[PDB]
Amino acid sequence: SGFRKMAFPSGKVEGCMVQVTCGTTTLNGLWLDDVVYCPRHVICTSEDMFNPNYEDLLIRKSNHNFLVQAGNVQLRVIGHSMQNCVLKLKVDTANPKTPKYKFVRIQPGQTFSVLACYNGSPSGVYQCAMRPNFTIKGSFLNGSCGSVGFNIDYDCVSFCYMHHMELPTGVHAGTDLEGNFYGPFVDRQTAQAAGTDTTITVNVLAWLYAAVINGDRWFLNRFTTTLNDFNLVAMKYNYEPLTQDHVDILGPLSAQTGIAVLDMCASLKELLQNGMNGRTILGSALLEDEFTPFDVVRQCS
Amino acid sequence: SGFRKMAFPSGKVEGCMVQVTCGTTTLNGLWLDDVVYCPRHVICTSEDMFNPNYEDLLIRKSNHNFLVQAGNVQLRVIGHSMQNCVLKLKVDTANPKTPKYKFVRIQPGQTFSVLACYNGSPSGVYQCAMRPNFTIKGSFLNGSCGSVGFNIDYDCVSFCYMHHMELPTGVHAGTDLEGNFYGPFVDRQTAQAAGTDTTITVNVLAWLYAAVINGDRWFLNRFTTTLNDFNLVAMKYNYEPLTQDHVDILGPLSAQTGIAVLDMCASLKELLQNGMNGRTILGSALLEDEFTPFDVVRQCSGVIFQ
Repeated sequence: SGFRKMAFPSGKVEGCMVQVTCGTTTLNGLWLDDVVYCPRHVICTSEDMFNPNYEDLLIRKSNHNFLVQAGNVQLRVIGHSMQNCVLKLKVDTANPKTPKYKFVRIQPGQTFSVLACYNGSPSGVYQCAMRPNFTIKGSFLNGSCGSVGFNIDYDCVSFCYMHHMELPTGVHAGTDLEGNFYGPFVDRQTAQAAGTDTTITVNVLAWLYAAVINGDRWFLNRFTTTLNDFNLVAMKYNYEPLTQDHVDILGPLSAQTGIAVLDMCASLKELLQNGMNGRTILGSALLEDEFTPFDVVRQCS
Repeated sequence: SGFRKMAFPSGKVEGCMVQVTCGTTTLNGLWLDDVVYCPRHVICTSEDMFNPNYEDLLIRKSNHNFLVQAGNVQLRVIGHSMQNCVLKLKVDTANPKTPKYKFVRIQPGQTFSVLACYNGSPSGVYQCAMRPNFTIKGSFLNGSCGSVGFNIDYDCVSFCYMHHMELPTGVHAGTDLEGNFYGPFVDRQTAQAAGTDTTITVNVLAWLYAAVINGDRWFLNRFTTTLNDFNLVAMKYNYEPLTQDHVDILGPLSAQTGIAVLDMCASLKELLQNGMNGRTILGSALLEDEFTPFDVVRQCSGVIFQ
């Protein structure tokens, strides 16, 4: 029993965190085999941050300019290649603590753990959700650039995110492990607009199934609705339209509780129109959407 | 920028997690040096749990009856003892991944990170707080007994909690790493219940300091209430009694935000009576009491303009 926001054990990822130093700019790096992945703006100083020419800034840099440090040991760079917004640095040692990794790009609505690092040392770990506008409700202080987002499938660490820049609107922009940014963001410290943040419909429906499993069920009603009728209300409260693919994902959650997918939608519809009237679901008065259907299965099986 | 509930990196604790099997029972063990610590009920059957006599039951058990697995590798048991509700199993190999450690007994209200484990394998990590009634609102299932709670004091892992059982309300109870339970609980299959839970005062205060730092300040007001005046309102809405030493802990946050400790209490008093009216603080309709001032300082950093 109990429903908690849970991060994946960060241990495997911890053995990959190094401190990358280029002149005055120092950030975090991901040491996988003999390659150190870090945001390309490590070559840039507090000067270039407004409008930097990355392709021209790399020209005035050599292997001796980069100072990769694996804790106490000072690794030596033997090659530099800038792919998209990430800088790949080849080193002498092919990391002994390398886990069975893979690089994937997470879709909006999906979740991952973030291991926050400061000066190459892991600080903490928390669970994040990629918002539909491609932003993350995170916590990044000065020196967290290079921190990675990941998922764990038994022994395989799937890397999906790397922190690059702090959004002025409080939010946080970053790239996948191949250097491609999420959303309409670039690695320049300029006024960037995040956009409109819609509530993930399928993640709230998955969270409602977890409340039923935990005994909390004061929100259950006799009403029932169809896909087209429920979607009308979704476009009024900033919610995503539920497709047939979303219903197929909510399979094991519907079979475990017993409540049908179309019947649960009516319980959600009444809580948005009327409200919660001071009562709480799973220890919270707000509809939580940072929990994918796979996150609910992982914790209730 | 930003403010999230954050667990400690669990890496150093994952290297100590083992699977402990005694007869039919399987739970988690904490392998520190050449000793494995686990809940002593692993030696009981479901039948023994109705009225266990752990001393006599441990007399009938020997080293061969304890299968300790460090993943797929097996550790030979060369000794067994009992210290309160924890079973200590001596093994033929010291753990190479043993970090700097100490056993501490946290007070209620304090926080720690939990590494939930199933059959010796870590599944996830979350940030917990010891509730006033000595229970924790965690997320444990069958196979989680022996999952540990900890804090990381820069290089030293302070182990403070071991999971033993779950109560009828879905809340969890456990011991410290010395075997002493937290609360009036016992490792016995009998009727037990958590009791009356209250809201942590010093923790809700610190959370309001963190919201001011992160922009949110619509809940602030020109009111100013005294130490004993606020304590009268606190016992009405189920809150902890605020002491002078509790206010001294809120010192760096008061000096950083420039909001006196009694001024934040006055703003909190209005939030208890009037409410939030739908408007949220840090994206939360309820007041959060799982963040101690120490966790807020650690995340918000801050500068005191002396």
